[PDB]
Amino acid sequence: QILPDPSKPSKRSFIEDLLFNKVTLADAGFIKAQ
Amino acid sequence: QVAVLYQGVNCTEVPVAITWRVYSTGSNVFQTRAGCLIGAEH
Ligand SMILES: *[C@@H]1O[C@H](CO)[C@@H](O)[C@H](O)[C@H]1NC(C)=O
Repeated sequence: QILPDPSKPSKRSFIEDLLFNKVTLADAGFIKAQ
Repeated sequence: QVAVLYQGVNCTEVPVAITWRVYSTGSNVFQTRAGCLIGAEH
């Protein structure tokens, strides 16, 4: 549950996925509301 | 020698940037998530 999971585009573990879903970014910004 | 990064631009509109336009000749224009890089070989 903490080692990488090869079956994802980003080689993230399970708990890392949970953590990345719990936090919701605001006005992140990319190459293109701003 | 130098390279130029127009940052935050999908460089289809940069060919007409606006003084100097020596570099737009290019032939090695490259597109990165930070912008468009001109004068550097990939
Ligand atoms: C940049 O513009 C072209 C056409 O103007 C478009 O096809 C391309 O998807 C754009 N770049 C991105 C990252 O969307």
